[PDB]
Amino acid sequence: GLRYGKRAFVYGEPPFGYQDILNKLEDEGFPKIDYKDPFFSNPVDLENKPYAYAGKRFEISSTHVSTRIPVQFGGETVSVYNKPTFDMFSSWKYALKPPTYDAVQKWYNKVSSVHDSLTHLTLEIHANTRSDKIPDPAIDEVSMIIWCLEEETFPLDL
Amino acid sequence: MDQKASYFINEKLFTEVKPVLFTDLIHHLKIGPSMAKKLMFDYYKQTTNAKYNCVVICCYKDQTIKIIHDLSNIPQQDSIIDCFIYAFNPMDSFIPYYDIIDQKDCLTIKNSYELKVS
Amino acid sequence: MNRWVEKWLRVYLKCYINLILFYRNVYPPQSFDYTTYQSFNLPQFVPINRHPALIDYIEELILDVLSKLTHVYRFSICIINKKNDLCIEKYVLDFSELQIITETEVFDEFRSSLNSLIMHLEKLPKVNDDTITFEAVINAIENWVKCKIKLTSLVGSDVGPLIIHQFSEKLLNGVYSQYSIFGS
Amino acid sequence: MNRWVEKWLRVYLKCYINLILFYRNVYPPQSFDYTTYQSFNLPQFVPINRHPALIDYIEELILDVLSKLTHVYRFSICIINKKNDLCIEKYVLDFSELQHVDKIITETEVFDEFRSSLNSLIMHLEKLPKVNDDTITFEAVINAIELELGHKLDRNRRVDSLEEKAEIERDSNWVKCQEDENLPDNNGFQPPKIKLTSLVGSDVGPLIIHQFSEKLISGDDKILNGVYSQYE
Amino acid sequence: RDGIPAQQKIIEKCIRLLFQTKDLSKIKKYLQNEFFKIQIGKVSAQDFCFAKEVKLGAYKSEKTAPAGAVVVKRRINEDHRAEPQYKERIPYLVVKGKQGQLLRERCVSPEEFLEGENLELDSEYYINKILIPPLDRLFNLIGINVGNWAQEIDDCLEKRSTTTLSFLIKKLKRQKEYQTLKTVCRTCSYRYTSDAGIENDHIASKCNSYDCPVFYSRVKAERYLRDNQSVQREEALISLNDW
Amino acid sequence: KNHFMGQNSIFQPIKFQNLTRFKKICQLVKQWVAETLGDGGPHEKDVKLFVKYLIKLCDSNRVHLVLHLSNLISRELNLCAFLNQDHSGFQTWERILLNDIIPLLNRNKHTYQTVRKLDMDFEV
Amino acid sequence: LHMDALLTKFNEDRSLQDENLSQPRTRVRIVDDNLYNKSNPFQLC
Amino acid sequence: MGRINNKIDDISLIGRLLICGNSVDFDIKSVNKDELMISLTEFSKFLHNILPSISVDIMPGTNDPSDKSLPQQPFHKSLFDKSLESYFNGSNKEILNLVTNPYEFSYNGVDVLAVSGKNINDICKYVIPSNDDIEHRLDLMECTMKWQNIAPTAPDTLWCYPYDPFVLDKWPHVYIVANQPYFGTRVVEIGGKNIKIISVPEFSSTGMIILLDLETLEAETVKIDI
DNA sequence: CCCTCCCCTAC
Ligand code: SF4
Repeated sequence: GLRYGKRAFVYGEPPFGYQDILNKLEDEGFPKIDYKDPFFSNPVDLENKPYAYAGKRFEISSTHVSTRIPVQFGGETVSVYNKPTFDMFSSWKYALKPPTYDAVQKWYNKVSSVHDSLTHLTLEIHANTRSDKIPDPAIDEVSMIIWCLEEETFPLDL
Repeated sequence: MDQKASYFINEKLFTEVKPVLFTDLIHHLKIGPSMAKKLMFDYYKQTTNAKYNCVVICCYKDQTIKIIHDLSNIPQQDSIIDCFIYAFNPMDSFIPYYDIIDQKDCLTIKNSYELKVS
Repeated sequence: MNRWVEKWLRVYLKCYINLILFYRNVYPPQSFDYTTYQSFNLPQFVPINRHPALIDYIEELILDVLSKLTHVYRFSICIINKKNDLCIEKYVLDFSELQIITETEVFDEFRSSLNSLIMHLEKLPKVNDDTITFEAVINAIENWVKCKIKLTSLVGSDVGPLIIHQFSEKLLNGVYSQYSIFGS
Repeated sequence: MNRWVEKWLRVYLKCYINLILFYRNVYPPQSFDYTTYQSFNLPQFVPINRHPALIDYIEELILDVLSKLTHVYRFSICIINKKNDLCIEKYVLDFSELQHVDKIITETEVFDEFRSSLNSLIMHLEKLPKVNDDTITFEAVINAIELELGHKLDRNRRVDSLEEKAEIERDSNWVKCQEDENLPDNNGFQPPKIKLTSLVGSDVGPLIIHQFSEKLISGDDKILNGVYSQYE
Repeated sequence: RDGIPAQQKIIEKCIRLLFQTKDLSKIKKYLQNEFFKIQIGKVSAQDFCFAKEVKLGAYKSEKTAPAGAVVVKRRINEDHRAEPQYKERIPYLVVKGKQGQLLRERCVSPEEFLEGENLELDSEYYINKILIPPLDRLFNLIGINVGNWAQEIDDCLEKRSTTTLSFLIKKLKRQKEYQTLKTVCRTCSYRYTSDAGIENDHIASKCNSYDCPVFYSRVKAERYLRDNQSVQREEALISLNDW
Repeated sequence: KNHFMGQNSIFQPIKFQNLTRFKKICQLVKQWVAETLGDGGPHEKDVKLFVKYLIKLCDSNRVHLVLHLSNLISRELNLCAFLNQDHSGFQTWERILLNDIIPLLNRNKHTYQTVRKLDMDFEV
Repeated sequence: LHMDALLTKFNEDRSLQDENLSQPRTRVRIVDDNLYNKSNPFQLC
Repeated sequence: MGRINNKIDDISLIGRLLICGNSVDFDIKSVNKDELMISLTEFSKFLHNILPSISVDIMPGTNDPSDKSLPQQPFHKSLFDKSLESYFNGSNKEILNLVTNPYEFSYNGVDVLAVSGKNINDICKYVIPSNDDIEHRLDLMECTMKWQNIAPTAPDTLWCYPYDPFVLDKWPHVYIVANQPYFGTRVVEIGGKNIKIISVPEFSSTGMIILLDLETLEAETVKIDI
């Protein structure tokens, strides 16, 4: 265990624990899990218009950093009011993390001798029609008959 | 030739990092391929700083043009009919680049048909 | 000078504590609000606890620490293993500031420090559930009760009188389990 | 004239970054493919990675750098050890003395200069010692003269077009840093000495770019440990 | 089963996207792409067929008869043996027509639609009537309506090489697709013909199965190859390469 | 294309012998060092001007360009060996390129902001 | 057998003859009799 | 051009070069005009550098930008670099000649029937349980000569033919089928007539060239490594 | 705006 220090003070224990936090949050009136409501990936589609239907107001926002509110301390949002004041010869870093080696490697790697049934017989016909008129029993005669008996359920083995 | 081909090779090898082929000497000095091979061999000597990787090919009796890679074991040694430095490479990867050559008077085997314009 | 330093140090410490709490398992995910907040204009998500009592406790701790800043030499958030009472991890904020400097410099310094903290916390291995506890520990120079290593230096504020230094230390029986905290 | 200048700069930056990633084992060599077309005609057969996320990341980074190239006089790619946050290798693209004219150098000459510069880079990179797998990562650092970033979200402006959204993303995607921030703090027990190597640079009519590299090439233990594949 | 397969697929995809990602940007992009594809005509034309069963003798009047009843009656008029069975689904499509024309007035059968030289699917009618109402019913409970998304949606001759390359690429793509379709149809017809040479490609081309998407694809490919635009492209190619 | 620029570009290049491009001045220096070997040695005024230009380049945080020029001169001298070596011009050129150039690399360690950390280990 | 030995065995004693390049030899004349005969069976409009 | 071999006496005997197809390899399903233009400019650079020394005949291939049917029309006058305008003036067709995929070459009185090999590559894509080797391909070419037609598999090889050129009316002296897995030659005698059949391998894999002597009808091979 | 007829589904 790491030593606290030569002269170290200890603060009071937090009110909640790992298991009591969700139960106390439910007791306070909030749901245990705040499932994400429908949102927009980019703020271009927000359209800056109220979302309502049949007198019911719907609050739709986006997860983009542009529409995310600043973190508030004491219930009041803290923000910068004065215009930025820069200095000459400033160096900057790109922040955003690239894909990892493992991710790229993983992507590359993947890419009864008793008759108790009913005998069955089926018939189909072919009739030579005239031009395009569909076969007609009164003018068109039958040229071919095709019959198939079901061998699975046919007894007597003739 | 002397004191000129060496300067051209040095410039094209170090001032700009580009592989130098003997056909480049052929186009530059307007000289025959055998003389270009001779100048490449001459430049291959008297060089204390071996900052380039010479690329050589072996011409066999069966006209098997082969790029020598192993540089230790060359199969069919008695079958080699010609051997010369094909190019000088300042890097491990060869990957040369080719462009349009104005071969006005560098041809050694011209075709029978002459070009007609308008 | 000091006005902007305190004004942004409150928010910086709040984001500090909330990020440490969420990225470890002292309190479970789904108890934080990582979708509707931004810390210091950073592109990353910042989580804030949804329980008003814990938020009020954290804010009171921050205000108490800032009240005695002239006497406090160090401030750290100690990760303590349950059933062992051993400090597995520590995240110290060394203070060498002296009590001029514009608001922009303070904002940029705190934004860079928070970015470094987020990047460091994202790479840390995942810890299991109900096996972690946190404690706020402060050190006096020269609600408070008297009391191997792997150092990892992180960038703090150095834009003038602000000389805050940030670093973390490490080193347990089955607490750590390798496995993406925002994926649930 | 920036319609063609920006395209050539984009091609050069893409080839530069892909070559650095390929030759330093930042990503596995099997993902990289030798190619001539990568949505633009490349100067040579540059190896370009086929990972879609990596391609998008590199393209976005190049576009972000080009969007602020007027204030950027130096763009650098930093090679950082994963075991401990420390810059072990640094490749610098000097954009100072680069003409910024909005008003005929053609493409063949520009690509010839680019071929010479990239050949110099490849020749330098080949001689460097090999790097083990899954132990290194890269970072992007730009040196600007007069700009401030991360302060365009204080106005609570709502974006209405893709261009404005991209601008607000690029203005807040960067964090202020200090010079030689990732370097070791000069412990004093056989202090590391940074090693500087100069490389050739393109000198086309509108494009004047200088390039050089940096390397620790030293240490005081616990640095460059298990990253350079032992002796060879 | 009183709609079309395309609408079923679109609603299923939108609902799955909403339930999994909860992001409306992906739904908007997918819907806009689908609407653009429907407008441009890059659709199967098999997924835009209605099929409702009709009872010919169980209608109050000819005015109250369904849209499929009109198609069935027209087929009966052309041949009396084409009388459908009771409660048999009769497929039909709607086509572009004059303003104010009744829906039952268009009522194109798939056989008539495919053989029709200048018959075009009513993109506006489909996109509005068949797509917007169900999506609005499912999405008005969220607070958004898909109607806005739907409503929101010389020099070349000098460069002979680029123009000829583009024309060649388009023509070769169409030819390769047609060859693949013909190979598929020949392999399918091998079941009956049991032959691999000529007189089997003839039989394969004689197929007119309206339950197979390959038949629709082959008909569309033949129409594209024989279209006037292809003739225009060939004439432009000949003119460009006449130098 | 803005107000902070010192010239048509972001930074003002140092002009030597009415030359601005670095490739042009590099090839001019190479031609001069090739021609001055056969003259018995470069003139003192030319060497002084080159030293002044190198000092200006170093004071402007362009030590990479100074290293590039040093490497170019050293490579030219090495390639000129075995043909014009020890010809009363090679020795003087080598002595100049050592004494008046190599110590100059370890001066003006500034990067427009305080001084660079650690020490310089140039390729030379 | 070292490649230096092969290089000094072949390139050293080069011929350096019949390559004056002032009057290069003409290639053997091979004529296609169907070039202007036309009537190509495989030519389609 | 005689630079490599340096035996100018023997190299000068090669009067003409015949490119038998598959000059560029691409997928029509996913290809833009930029990449195809890059490859075509590379080919045009090769042609410009080699045309002054030798005459080259170009033949369309399967994956070349030409129609998928066997009677492929010649390469368009465009899709070539601007440096070839003099060669494409019309009068100088003895240096550069663009011909159809099946074409009869009367080279100095010797008739040569050449095809880029779609017919043989098309018969070989079937499984015939009544009969891939170099001897098998040569036997298939012999059968194509005996049957007196060039495209036995019409539904797979040729598209709709207006108004059949593939039914032979005259037997050539040399039969060339290119883009094959292996190289092989065989002399056949059908009805007292001697026909020489040559199988030309690809250059991308097994980068081998075939030298055909017109005087003795003997084919000798030249190989290039790397 | 409202009514009637028709199609199809859920319990
Ligand atoms: S259309 Fe469908 S069914 Fe008719 S042949 Fe082609 S594949 Fe077989």
